[PDB]
Amino acid sequence: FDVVSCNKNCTSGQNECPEGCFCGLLGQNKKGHCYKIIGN
Repeated sequence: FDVVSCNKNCTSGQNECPEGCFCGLLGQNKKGHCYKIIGN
């Protein structure tokens, strides 16, 4: 497991990322940044 950013800003109630990426948003308080999981 390595984690990298996917260079996209996400918002609470929307969670916009490009497909294959997801956002580790902090309990859906306000906003976060999208990540990609790569590994085994």
